[PDB]
Amino acid sequence: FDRYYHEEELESALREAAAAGLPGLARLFSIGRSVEGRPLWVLRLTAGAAGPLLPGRPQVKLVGNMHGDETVSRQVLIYLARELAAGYRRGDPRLVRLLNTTDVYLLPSLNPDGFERAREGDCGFASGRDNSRGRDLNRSFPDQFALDEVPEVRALIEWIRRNKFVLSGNLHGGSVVASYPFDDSPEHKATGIYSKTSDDEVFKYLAKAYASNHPIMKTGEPHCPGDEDETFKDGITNGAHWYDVEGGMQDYNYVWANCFEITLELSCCKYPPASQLRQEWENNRESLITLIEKVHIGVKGFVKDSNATISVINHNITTGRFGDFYRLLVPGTYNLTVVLTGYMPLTVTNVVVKEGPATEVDFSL
Amino acid sequence: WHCDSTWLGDRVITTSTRTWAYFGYSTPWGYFDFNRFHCHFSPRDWQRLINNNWGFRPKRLSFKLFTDSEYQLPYVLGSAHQGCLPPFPADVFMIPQYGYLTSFYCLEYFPSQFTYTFEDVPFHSSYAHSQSLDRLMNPLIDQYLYYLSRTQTQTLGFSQGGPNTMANQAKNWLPGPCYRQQRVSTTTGQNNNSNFAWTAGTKYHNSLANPGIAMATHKDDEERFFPSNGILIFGKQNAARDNADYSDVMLTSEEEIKTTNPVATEEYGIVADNPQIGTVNSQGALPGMVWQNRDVYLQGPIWAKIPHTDGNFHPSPLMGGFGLKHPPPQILQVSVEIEWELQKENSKRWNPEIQYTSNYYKSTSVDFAVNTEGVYSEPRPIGTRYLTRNL
Amino acid sequence: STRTWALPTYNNHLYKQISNGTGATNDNTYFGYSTPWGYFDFNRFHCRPKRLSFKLFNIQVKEVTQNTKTIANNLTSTIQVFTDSEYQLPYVLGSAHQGCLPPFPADVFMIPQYGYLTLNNGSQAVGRSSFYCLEYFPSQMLRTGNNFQFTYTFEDVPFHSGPCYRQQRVSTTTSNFAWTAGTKYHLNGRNSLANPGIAMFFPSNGILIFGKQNAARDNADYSDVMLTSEETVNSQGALPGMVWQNRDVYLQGPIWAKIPHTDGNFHPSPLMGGFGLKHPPPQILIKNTPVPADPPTTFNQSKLNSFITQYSTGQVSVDFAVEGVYSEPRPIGTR
Amino acid sequence: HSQSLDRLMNPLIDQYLYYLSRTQTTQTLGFSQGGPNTMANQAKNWLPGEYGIVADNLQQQNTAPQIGTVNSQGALPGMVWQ
Amino acid sequence: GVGSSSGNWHCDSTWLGDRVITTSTRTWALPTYNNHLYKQISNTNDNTYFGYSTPWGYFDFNRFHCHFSPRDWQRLINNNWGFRPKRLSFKLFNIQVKEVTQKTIANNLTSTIQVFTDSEYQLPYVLGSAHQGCLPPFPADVFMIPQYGYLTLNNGSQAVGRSSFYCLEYFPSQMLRTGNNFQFTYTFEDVPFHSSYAHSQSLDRLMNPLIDQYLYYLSFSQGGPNTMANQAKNWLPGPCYRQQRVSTTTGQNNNSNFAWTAGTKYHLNGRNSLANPGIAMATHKDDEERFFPSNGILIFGKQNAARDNADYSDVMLTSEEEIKTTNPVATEEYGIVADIGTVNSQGALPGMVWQNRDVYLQGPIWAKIPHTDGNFHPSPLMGGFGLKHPPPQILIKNTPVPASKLNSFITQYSTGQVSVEIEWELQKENSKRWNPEIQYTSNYYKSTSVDFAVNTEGVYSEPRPIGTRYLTRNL
Amino acid sequence: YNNHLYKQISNGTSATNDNTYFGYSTPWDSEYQLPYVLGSAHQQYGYLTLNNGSQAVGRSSFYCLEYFPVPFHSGPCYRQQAWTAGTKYHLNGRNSLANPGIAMPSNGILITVNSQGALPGMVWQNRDVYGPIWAKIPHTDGNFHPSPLMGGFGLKHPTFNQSKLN
Amino acid sequence: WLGDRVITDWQRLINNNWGFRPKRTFEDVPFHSSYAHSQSLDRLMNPLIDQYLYYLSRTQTTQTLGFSQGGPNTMANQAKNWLPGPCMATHKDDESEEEIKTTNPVATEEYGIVADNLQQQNTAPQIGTVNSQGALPGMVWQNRDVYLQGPIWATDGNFHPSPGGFGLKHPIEWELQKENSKRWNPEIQYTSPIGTRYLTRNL
Repeated sequence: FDRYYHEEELESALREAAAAGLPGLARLFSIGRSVEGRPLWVLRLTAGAAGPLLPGRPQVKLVGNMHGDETVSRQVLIYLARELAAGYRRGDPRLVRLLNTTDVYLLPSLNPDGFERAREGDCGFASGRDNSRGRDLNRSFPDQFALDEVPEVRALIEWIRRNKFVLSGNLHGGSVVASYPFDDSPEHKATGIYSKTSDDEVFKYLAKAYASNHPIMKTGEPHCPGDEDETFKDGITNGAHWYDVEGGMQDYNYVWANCFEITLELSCCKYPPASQLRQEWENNRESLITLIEKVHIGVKGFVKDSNATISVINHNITTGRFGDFYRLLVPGTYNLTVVLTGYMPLTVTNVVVKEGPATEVDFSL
Repeated sequence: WHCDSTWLGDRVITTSTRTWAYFGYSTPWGYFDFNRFHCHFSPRDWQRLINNNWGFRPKRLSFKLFTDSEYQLPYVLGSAHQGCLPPFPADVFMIPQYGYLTSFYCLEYFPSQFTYTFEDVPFHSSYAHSQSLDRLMNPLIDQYLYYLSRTQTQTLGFSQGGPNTMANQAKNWLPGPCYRQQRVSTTTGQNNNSNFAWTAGTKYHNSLANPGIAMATHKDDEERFFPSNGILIFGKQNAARDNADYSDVMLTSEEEIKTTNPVATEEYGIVADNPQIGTVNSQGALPGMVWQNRDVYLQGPIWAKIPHTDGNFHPSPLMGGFGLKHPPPQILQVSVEIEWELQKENSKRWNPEIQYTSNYYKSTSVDFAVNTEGVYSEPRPIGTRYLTRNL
Repeated sequence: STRTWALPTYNNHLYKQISNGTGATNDNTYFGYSTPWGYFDFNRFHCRPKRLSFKLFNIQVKEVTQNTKTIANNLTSTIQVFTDSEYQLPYVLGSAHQGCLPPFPADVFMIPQYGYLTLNNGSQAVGRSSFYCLEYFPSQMLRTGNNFQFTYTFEDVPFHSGPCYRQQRVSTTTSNFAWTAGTKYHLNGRNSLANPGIAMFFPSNGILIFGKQNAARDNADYSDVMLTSEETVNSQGALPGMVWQNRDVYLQGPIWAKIPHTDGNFHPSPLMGGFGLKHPPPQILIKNTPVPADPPTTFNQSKLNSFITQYSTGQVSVDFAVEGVYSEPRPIGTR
Repeated sequence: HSQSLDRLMNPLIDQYLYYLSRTQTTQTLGFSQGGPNTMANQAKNWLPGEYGIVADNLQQQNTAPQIGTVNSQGALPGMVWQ
Repeated sequence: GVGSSSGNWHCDSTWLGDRVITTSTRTWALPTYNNHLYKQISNTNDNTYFGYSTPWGYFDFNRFHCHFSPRDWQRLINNNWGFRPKRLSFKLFNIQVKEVTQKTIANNLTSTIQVFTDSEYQLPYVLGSAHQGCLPPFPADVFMIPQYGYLTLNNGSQAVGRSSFYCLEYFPSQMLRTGNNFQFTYTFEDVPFHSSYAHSQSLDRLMNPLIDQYLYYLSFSQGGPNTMANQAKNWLPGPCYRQQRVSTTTGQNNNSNFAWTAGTKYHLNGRNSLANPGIAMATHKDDEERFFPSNGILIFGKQNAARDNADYSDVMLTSEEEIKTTNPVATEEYGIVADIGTVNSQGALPGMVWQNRDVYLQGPIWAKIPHTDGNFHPSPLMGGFGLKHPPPQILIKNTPVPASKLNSFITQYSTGQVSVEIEWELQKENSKRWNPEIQYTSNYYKSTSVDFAVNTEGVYSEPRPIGTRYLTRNL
Repeated sequence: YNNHLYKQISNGTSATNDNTYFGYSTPWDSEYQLPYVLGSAHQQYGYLTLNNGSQAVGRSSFYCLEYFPVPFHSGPCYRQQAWTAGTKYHLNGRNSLANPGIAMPSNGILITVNSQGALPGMVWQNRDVYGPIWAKIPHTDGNFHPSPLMGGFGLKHPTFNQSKLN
Repeated sequence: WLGDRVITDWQRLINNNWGFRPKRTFEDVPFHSSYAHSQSLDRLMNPLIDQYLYYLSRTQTTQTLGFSQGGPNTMANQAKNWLPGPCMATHKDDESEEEIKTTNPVATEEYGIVADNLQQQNTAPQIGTVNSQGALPGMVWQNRDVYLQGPIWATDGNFHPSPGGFGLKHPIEWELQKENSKRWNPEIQYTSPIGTRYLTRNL
């Protein structure tokens, strides 16, 4: 399979992947329309518009082709949908438990207009980087440190606010590295400044989990034209530490939502020729799956009476419509305080996270 | 051997010397052709001409080595044929054979250096408008002319055309005529999965209307889309005779005239069918329309003979160039020296304009130069519309 | 025809980029510049032609102060006036804009601000976009004792006295189809209304509609406006043999328009009616010379931001009766 | 006229200008030089004074490129007639 | 006449043959400096000075954008091998003198302003030091006249016996009311053309790459196409004064504040001064655009850039890479001699050639050659034309109007229009080069605002520093 | 020469950096518009231009030659001493041997301070002539004593087919 | 003493003239600068107006890249058009050819500091003190003063052929250069080895 699916093709390929699994598993919908009216196709995969939200299943999204000429993400997301469906039909136990315990959202192309304006063989050493209105989708989200001109960004924002995404990663091009959030800094210096989060180590762990499984990223050296041998230790990096980006989407995802997002630069050739795409799939498949599995780390549970805020780390998260909460954490002891307005709180301390599956706890307020 | 360009005042005299060797007839005669621009202009000279002039036109040529000075022979030039003087002076070219279509014209019936003087011809617009035809108004002052803006609360409402309702303002001119062309993407996957090169081609009854009337290649942010047969497509060096790959050819882009001319792939506009609406795909000449001609290129034809018909409308060649009632006569070591009258630009624009420049970054071989094996190549078709004017 | 004019300080002596992208659908997107200059327009008939003489005299430049609005003559202040006789500026005249000389001589009118448009991709400019600094022109400066004057000679334009582009049928004897069912032309993916289109109970947008005195800027009722009347194949281009008339000129309509400098045009007569001129009367640009307030006593590299609030009056030379309000009851045709 | 408007070229010499000759191999983009054999596809400078065929729609991957017959045609640049 | 304008607005550029006449008019405001007083000013040992601040303002048009519009600059650099100023006419007209009181402003018709030109160069020449206060790049901008002040010999923050005090009121000056105008014409001396070109051949590659040499070198072998670094050569690269290499990629620099401690400077009067920008040398070698000499380049400021501690994004670096064909790289040694040793600061040697520093649209135009016994290549190091008799300083002051010497004066400022019209001579570009040259062009792609144009708030900004060397010549 | 062809010639690392070049070999000038190759003491016309390795830059010029119609001859120091220890100068990351160098050795003849530039009041002689006669002074803004270091006089002005026939 | 000519006293010559040169028949020799500069080469700028040119001033916030405008306070960091003479003044302040300390570097001390190595993340920048500096473009200097007891006058190529004294290709009436200076404060005169630089000029 080596073909760049364009408009229409996208929907056809996504629905072919949906039919490539059991019925009732996949739902392909649109979170909005681009400037030219191209739908923003999103495929939802889970056992059982977007349909009802299943209990005990964290929401995971992977928004690719967010820059128009960074299109390895688009094809690897399409192949990820196809592989998930094929594994679910074939009885792939790993993918079976993944789909049973995770509500995976895949967004192959956030900027279809820019993808259409992209030209084959352009490695990016404009080429459709912006939407058809000329605005960058990565420089349009509200910076923590006009929506009408970016309908794709507004649609993504509404989709995020309508859900309770736990783990996510947007996939990019032009390098091979996993950059974790706070993509900018208050000083807004070009490079060099380290901008850590309250969950800096958790984001480091997620970036490590993706990078170590990537054949190129695990080396920590993209070794690509116009890079000055910019060696990223461990294959991971911080946002402002790599280069300044004002209004990045992962920063909004972290600050304005419960989402934990890491930008994944899969390849340094932005629009590789079709022949290489197969290789790109084998370069990313496992890592992608790995990232989804990493949603099952930390603490998970429900808050029930006998939108509750969970506090650990100056980053609080809220519960879902079912009261479920998922806080991504690494092994160790944490002090979880649950606070609901009008419900006098509960500080359950000594919550111990073990490596692998997330720790369970049910709160009665 | 005279081969150089002398720039004197508003004139440029370019001389070039080269070494040389349906029903109709094929004569044994060979004909001399120098109807391509690169036969006279070096890429440096073409850059110098197009970066500093709002127009140019030939004045007179001198050709030294019979000629059909009365044009009694079928004028075969101007059909964009091969056999032209090579762009590279060191190249030795073979004289193309002379043949015509139909009337037997025996060439030795004619009696066998010379100088020809070009008739007064309009300057070629070596500029692209900095204003759009629908944006000639003042973006600060409303119009005193009202337009019907409302029809139901069923009622009748009129509004003054202003900066916000800019598309509703009354206007004095219309875009050029349209003869709609089928749209083809350079991104191949975006096209239909059928061979519609001929079946869906825009043709006149069934000769193909290639390249048709001068219309913009694409609108904004659509450089991948081009009219199916509405643009000039030049051949890259050592391109295939037929069935050439897209990377083996160079497509010209006429979007510089998108500010006055309609897009070649899109309709001219909407009229009233009866409240049904009809879409006009082909639009003839209307009062008040203005349109730019097709751009000339360093590789493109220079002139073409206007057919000796009873009438014509805007007799400018559809391939670009200068429409001449009496073009340079057919000529049945060679030095051709042509003089061009330049139109010097007088622009008060503050910001710098767009000039043609060679890419700074490293290249394996210099563009518009010879490669390792001594083969001269033109890497891209250099346009002529780089400076800017106002409508 | 002599009128008393007043010119204020536009944009605080600032050239301002203006833009409008996508309400404000793509057909209404524009990019351009608003200049601190006003311009003189006498392109309406109530303000063939052979020549004109333009004079600009009796200039008073008055500074206004607020505390108490006190207006005092500034005898040493100048105004810059120039005519782009080489047509090097975007010719915004001929677009039927307001700010022209009033039909009634006794009226004192406000000089419209000069702004121009340029190539745009939405609210966003392109490389071919041109920025014109009107201060980059030789402009004559005038104090209270100076007068400006020039003369212009019209070229040989034909005397003022069929191809088809079908319009929509609209009845004055009453869905909203003004824009949807209107007759428009497509240009660069921007549907622009063909008003009044080629010369042809009125068509949807194929006529000139003037406004009576005290008429709403938008959604004006039919009784508040005056329609002009010029009494299968739907679009017919020029064929060999058809003859047609031009749209009539009116006492309130435009006089001329600039034929765009283009490779080709067909019957270059303005669609609004009037005279198509390759070199129309040059647009006359007039501005109050900026008069700074007191700068600090320590040098500052930044441009001066505090100016004296100032304006300038002067005289300009180049039914149907008056609470002192002059009105034109009906549009007067020529034929 | 002893010549027709679409036969003003050389029946012996190929053109240096290419035209889109192939679109489907799957999808592709093939270009060919106008020649004596493919003389109708060859580039011209003039048009006649069913006038011809134009494109009605904008072809996409699924929309077939339907065409339209021009029964009445107005004046166009580079159009000659007797 | 109070009610009649003294002059008109002349902003234009006439391109006639090999001459370009650029005239530019601006609106200026001159306040009362130092309250009509000459004030002695004085001040680490490297930054010590003594001098006088005068109540006089001076007109500055030493920046190229004061006369050349960006389109004019493009037209000049894209078509000409060189240019030099030929003459200038300076006019000062439409003068208003106003008094502000506690607050309102009123015309003072009877008040005068003193304007003169230091045509005999008897005053300290403060122009050519790349100071602010020049005519604005944008004609619509109204500018403040900079205050005149000069320095003198100092021993720390104290004067010496040879310290010179200059009373600018001792000069003959023309007094102008609202009806008067000032004007003078100055003729530039014979100055070499500024090289508005970049060499298309490197100095070490001037030989025929097909024919061997008849001169042998100690290998013994003959210089040939293969071993070409060994061929006999007639010329050497220009002199070098090595600079510290700083990477725009801030992660590639040392983690120390070496800007002053490790910067390249010269020692004079026991007082180290930064050799900025130093002698003309290549900013970097090829494929090394991220490196620049620590203080060996001209660094202009973007619009709204901070005066102190402006980040790299707020400034624009100028690169002298186009003289890498002849000038040795600033950050890298001149060569290797025997003792082997590495030569870092090389003086002038017979047979060496070197290109001068480029001039920029935002950069200086000229500088006064100091009146010294000797000088080697008297060309300004920041670029431009070295003039023994440059355009004279035009000093302007508001004549005090009093309200022991009188101390209280009427708080008074002045405004007016200033026109400078410079005629420059051009070198026509006459090259047989076949491939197209490199021209300066604006970016074609869509941009939120037009470069070298006003923004939505009415602020004119120059996005990048436009060089001057775009066309090519052979060595 | 070259079978009447202009052949692009070059040399990169895949020799050494100091010997990299790019230019054109022609099959072969009163205004001095061609690259002046005389004065380099050579034993066919070919010229060099700007290069970055074996490949040219955008500033490189291609010249088609078919596109064409002092004081009487009788001390600064740059110390001399085969290649590693040789006295060489540096220009654009390319060590070039300073042979013969300034007139006064490993590369100093025609076959403490060690490098002293010009100072006021110091005198020197030019290298003798045996040998080259003249050399073109490069057209440059500045030059100090523009004499040829190799010796001589520094002169400021010293069936049809479209394919080309083979 | 007749106008600009004197036919041969030393005090009168040095106290009232900017330069002098022998006439007879001497060839045209440049006027010997009999004046000490009233301005120093590093202090030719306006002490009230900042420079529009920026200079690197800051490298540690970690690693940063900071630029500042040359001003009256950061005066040594300002961009300058000229360099001192090659390395010549006898001594610096409070330590005879001292009149030329404004333009010529001190003889007993270095010309300046250049960069020695090429810095990276791991190599600290190194400095090299230049002791013998040759001719550089844009550098200016004064000649050694003549004295009442000193000498008057004294190849294929030479650089600035000045002895102290007059550099004559072919080695008494002296043409003088009348001082025309609007210096306000009284000048320094010789009063009772007699130097020659007593009057002052600007650079």
